[PDB]
Amino acid sequence: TGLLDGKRILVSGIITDSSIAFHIARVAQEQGAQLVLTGFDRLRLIQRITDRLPAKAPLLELDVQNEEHLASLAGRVTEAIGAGNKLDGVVHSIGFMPQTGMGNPFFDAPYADVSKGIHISAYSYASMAKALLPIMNPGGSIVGMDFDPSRAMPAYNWMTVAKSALESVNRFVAREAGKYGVRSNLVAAGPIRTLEEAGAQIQLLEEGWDQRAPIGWNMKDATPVAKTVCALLSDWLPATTGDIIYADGGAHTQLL
Amino acid sequence: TGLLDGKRILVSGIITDSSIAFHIARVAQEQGAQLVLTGFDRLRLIQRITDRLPAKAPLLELDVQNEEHLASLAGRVTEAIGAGNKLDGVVHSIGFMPQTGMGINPFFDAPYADVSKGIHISAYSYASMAKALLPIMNPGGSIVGMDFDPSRAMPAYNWMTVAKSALESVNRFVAREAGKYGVRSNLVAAGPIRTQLLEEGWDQRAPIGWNMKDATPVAKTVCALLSDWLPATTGDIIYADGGAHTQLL
Amino acid sequence: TGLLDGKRILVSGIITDSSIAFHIARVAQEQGAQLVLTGFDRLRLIQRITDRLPAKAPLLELDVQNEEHLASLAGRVTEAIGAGNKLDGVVHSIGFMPQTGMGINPFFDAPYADVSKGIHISAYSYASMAKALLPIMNPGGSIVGMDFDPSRAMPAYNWMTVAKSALESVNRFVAREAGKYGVRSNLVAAGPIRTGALGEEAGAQIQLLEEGWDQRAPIGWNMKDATPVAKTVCALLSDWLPATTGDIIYADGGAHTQLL
Amino acid sequence: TGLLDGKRILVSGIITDSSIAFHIARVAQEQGAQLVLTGFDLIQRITDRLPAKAPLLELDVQNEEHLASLAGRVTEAIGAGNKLDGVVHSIGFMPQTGMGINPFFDAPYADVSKGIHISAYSYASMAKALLPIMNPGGSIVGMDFDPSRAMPAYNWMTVAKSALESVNRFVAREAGKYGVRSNLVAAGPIRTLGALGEEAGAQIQLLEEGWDQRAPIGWNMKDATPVAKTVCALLSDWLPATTGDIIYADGGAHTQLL
Ligand SMILES: NC(=O)c1ccc[n+]([C@@H]2O[C@H](COP(=O)([O-])OP(=O)(O)OC[C@H]3O[C@@H](n4cnc5c(N)ncnc54)[C@H](O)[C@@H]3O)[C@@H](O)[C@H]2O)c1
Ligand SMILES: NC(=O)c1ccc[n+]([C@@H]2O[C@H](COP(=O)([O-])OP(=O)(O)OC[C@H]3O[C@@H](n4cnc5c(N)ncnc54)[C@H](O)[C@@H]3O)[C@@H](O)[C@H]2O)c1
Ligand SMILES: NC(=O)c1ccc[n+]([C@@H]2O[C@H](COP(=O)([O-])OP(=O)(O)OC[C@H]3O[C@@H](n4cnc5c(N)ncnc54)[C@H](O)[C@@H]3O)[C@@H](O)[C@H]2O)c1
Ligand SMILES: NC(=O)c1ccc[n+]([C@@H]2O[C@H](COP(=O)([O-])OP(=O)(O)OC[C@H]3O[C@@H](n4cnc5c(N)ncnc54)[C@H](O)[C@@H]3O)[C@@H](O)[C@H]2O)c1
Ligand SMILES: CC(=O)/N=c1/[nH]c2ccccc2s1
Ligand SMILES: CC(=O)/N=c1/[nH]c2ccccc2s1
Ligand SMILES: CC(=O)/N=c1/[nH]c2ccccc2s1
Ligand SMILES: CC(=O)/N=c1/[nH]c2ccccc2s1
Repeated sequence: TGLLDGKRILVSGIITDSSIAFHIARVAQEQGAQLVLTGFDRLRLIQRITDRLPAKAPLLELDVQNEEHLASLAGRVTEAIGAGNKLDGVVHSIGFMPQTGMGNPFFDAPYADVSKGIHISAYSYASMAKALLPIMNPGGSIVGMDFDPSRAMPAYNWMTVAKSALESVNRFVAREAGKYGVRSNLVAAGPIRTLEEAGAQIQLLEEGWDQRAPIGWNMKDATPVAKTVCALLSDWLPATTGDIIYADGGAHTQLL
Repeated sequence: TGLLDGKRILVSGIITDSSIAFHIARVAQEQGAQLVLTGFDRLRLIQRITDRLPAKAPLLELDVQNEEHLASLAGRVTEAIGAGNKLDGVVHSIGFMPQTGMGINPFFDAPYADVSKGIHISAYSYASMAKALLPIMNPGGSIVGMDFDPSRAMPAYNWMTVAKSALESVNRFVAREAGKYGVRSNLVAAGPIRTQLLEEGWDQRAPIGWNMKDATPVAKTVCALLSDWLPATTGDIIYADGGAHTQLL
Repeated sequence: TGLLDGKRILVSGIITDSSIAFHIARVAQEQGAQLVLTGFDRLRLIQRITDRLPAKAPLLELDVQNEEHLASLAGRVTEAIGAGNKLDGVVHSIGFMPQTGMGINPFFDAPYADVSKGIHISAYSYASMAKALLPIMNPGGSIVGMDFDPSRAMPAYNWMTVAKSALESVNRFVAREAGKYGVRSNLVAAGPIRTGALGEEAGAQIQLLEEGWDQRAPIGWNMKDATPVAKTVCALLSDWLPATTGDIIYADGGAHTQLL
Repeated sequence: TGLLDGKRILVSGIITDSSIAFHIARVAQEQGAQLVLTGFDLIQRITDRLPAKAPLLELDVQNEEHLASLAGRVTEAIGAGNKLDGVVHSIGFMPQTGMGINPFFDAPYADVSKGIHISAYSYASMAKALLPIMNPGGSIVGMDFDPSRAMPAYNWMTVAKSALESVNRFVAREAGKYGVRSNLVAAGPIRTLGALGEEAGAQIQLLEEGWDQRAPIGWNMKDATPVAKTVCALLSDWLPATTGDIIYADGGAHTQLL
């Protein structure tokens, strides 16, 4: 008798057992969900990782920059879950920014690199919704992973810019998803350890988080973020869409 | 299994069966919560409303402007739930602004005495209730208040909107205090509920629609925050408004 | 040849020559404005202070909790600036919270009577002053209030933060009313301005809060100096921000736009 | 004795005399500024209508060579030994696939990427090129329209503005090292130069009429001067402690729900 009993949910973005999506998938299965997983590039390695999840689930290839993968996705999912069945949830846990746009001077990042990062990190949220909405049930939920980009910070640079774009994309996706009786929301997480001046500033930034968070923040524990995503995939936030839920220990609500 | 199974939760704010608190109480009981209810002024009237709930629940008097009521509250709750038990949740569903501060009356014509009463009941009392109840709350617990988005001005709601702006600020400070107990504090910002142009704009703006006759989605959202499923959220606002606030038109 | 040449502007909130309002008044006068000043309670002291401004200006008594002061204000201003003349600007630089609601006292230990007084003076009075003065303001005019960013909680500032959240909301409603007169209403959110007394623990918290500002501000923040804030207020009083109302302008070195 | 007296200011984004940049340039010259203009497309014919002569430099923000040579070309135009006190970014672009009647989901990424390059990334590109020739106390200003909420039609241009707002906050960090401010002006809709059809035309007219209705001081979409003046305020010394920020020149519309 789980929070997600009988729900069919697609989860993208597992690459390691530290991946936020791995914990999302773990909690979702513990709560009764039937999953379809998608992975990028390193499929044999990803299969080895997903073997560590509590239940078996099909793994499909999805490169969000690959138009052919996106064109075939719905059919591939339907084959996996069975004709006449549809998805109740979709989790987007995908991000990438080349090193030039992260860690290197903000100004030295070439647009080619920034563009690739925006494609994967922001545009693909719309891509995946476009592909999947036709196979989603009413009452369904699309959830994307965010971090709060309302203020600039050292190091994350163009990735922050990409999250700013993602939040805007989410609001437009919500308009489209509404036509299908589907919600679209983002979870804005605090820092999670999922793997020199960049490192020093990130350190201060991460140390700041636990001190600002009124309930604390454990950057080694993805479970609170995973549980938040499962809340959004459930029937218990039925009037929330186009929105951002902060799973960050309350840090963004506190100056110090 | 219920979402709130075994949880002891205090719910304020029931005055009618259209009250948002009534629907919160109903859904919470359906999900296995054991409730303590608080009401203001018309306690016999409120008792008859609470008879409509699926399960029996003790009713305690609480006028949030009454310091003696606040002083005795934890002790009266402990009597209601049993010595050695604590609360897992507190729901603040309390608000009031005199007619001089809402409606047809010009914004400028509300006397400060009326505004101050409104702010006392609608904003400061979120802090008062947390002060009274945190000493009898369990770690992992949750305080939830009812809000509406006050980030932009609108016709009519005038000083009540100002009171909600205050309440949002108050919630952020309550989160700091509640955190010391391992307790979360959050507000649910609801769309309009019948408990007109402004109101019908809502369903138009909301990507998933908005039914102002239906409090259940708001009640479910409150229960989500009372549950263990949003453990990293505090000092925050969850919008149960059909997404209306994310859309311009 | 000043930014505010010919403008008649009322400036409230001077108590010392470190008051933000003192610097607003100074800059405004340097820029050709003709001022009327309002002061609370210690008018003799305030007269000695306003003797240090670049020009002589009339001083009117205004306790914003005194309804009779508010009822008579427009009349008294009109006497000060001449029959047939109206104001082009109004500066609200008034705030107050008792020590029970701001400082070392725990957030939960502020009684409502104290919080209510603070909200009266710090937030409600922005509406009060707008109500009293809009009938004697020219089209194109400007009402500016002082704010600090209350969107996140912080140590010490406690109920004054709550009062500022209320003020920001009040400002948006004042903008609706002021618009009828062709008048703008805006707030300037300033960084902290110096205008062991709280002990070492709270003293340390506040110093870290203050120093964090200068570190976050991309252009730095000088907490000794109200001039940049005074200039920002004068920008809002001028004709150069003519399509901005109900709004907040941050004069904080950009601190609020940066996380670390 | 003007607001920008003696200031040397680069203004990009003039294509017609209804361009917001044309109005910014006009007001800036009226206020005593010495301009250098940049354009990319007959533009000299348009810039000839400004009240004073200004050198006009080619700058395609997608062209890396134009960016790499920009500072040197500006220095030659303003004279060795002189630096810029201001820079205005008034540049935006989104293909019709990403903005207008085309469904949100039907914009290919190549089109969206081009739009984000020109509309968002180029704010950083220009700052990079020009900061080394800016005076302390200088000001960089870019044009925005409030993207905090989704709206019909504007679609991926809204996304590009959301990205621009984030870029501005990062440019502020870099610019501060030079004692330079970086801010955006978020304008309400301006009637620059039934093309979209009956249905989407009516949606847009509702979107525009609601703006004047929400604005407590009203909103005249035919008049860019209030926006031009706001830009000049930011270029002036009168907002010396504002950076990484957004100033709304929208009649107050964004502060009101109805
Ligand atoms: N770790 C954090 O601190 C943190 C905080 C907030 C938000 N997030 C967000 O959570 C999400 C997951 O990050 P994570 O921390 O688990 O890192 P991760 O590296 O485990 O996951 C990122 C995933 O993106 C996938 N990906 C990259 N390019 C792709 C492509 N072209 N097609 C399909 N998939 C692609 C990767 O394969 C990987 O599985 C990201 O959106 C990230 O920005 C992370
Ligand atoms: N109805 C809506 O459209 C709507 C939308 C968003 C938020 N809210 C909020 O939800 C909450 C509940 O409102 P509702 O719409 O259910 O209306 P309601 O009238 O049913 O509830 C208001 C409650 O506040 C209580 N109250 C008033 N003064 C009190 C005092 N001194 N001490 C203790 N309790 C007192 C009343 O007795 C009543 O039970 C309020 O905060 C309201 O602002 C309502
Ligand atoms: N100092 C800062 O760091 C800072 C930062 C941001 C905003 N502000 C705001 O700027 C404004 C001015 O504060 P300040 O720092 O110049 O302090 P201040 O003490 O110099 O000025 C506050 C003024 O409020 C007046 N006042 C108090 N009660 C009053 C009443 N009943 N009627 C009329 N006037 C009354 C006082 O007499 C005083 O002149 C306040 O709103 C304050 O919150 C200050
Ligand atoms: N309603 C409005 O018109 C409105 C409202 C708010 C903000 N804005 C913003 O104001 C700015 C100016 O827009 P406008 O309405 O004056 O339109 P406009 O078409 O006159 O100006 C757009 C400019 O961008 C320039 N441009 C396009 N691609 C370029 C490239 N590769 N390199 C260099 N320049 C390039 C064009 O030449 C043109 O001068 C834009 O950023 C726009 O988004 C416009
Ligand atoms: C060069 C590189 O690995 N860049 C990354 N960018 C992101 C962004 C989000 C999550 C993981 C990653 S890994
Ligand atoms: C005069 C009056 O009934 N005022 C109210 N104010 C509120 C505020 C919130 C909920 C119910 C109410 S009833
Ligand atoms: C007890 C006390 O002096 N409180 C204050 N509160 C404020 C608030 C704003 C400006 C000055 C002050 S002095
Ligand atoms: C005309 C067109 O296809 N695209 C444009 N996009 C923008 C965006 C901003 C300003 C002008 C324009 S013209």
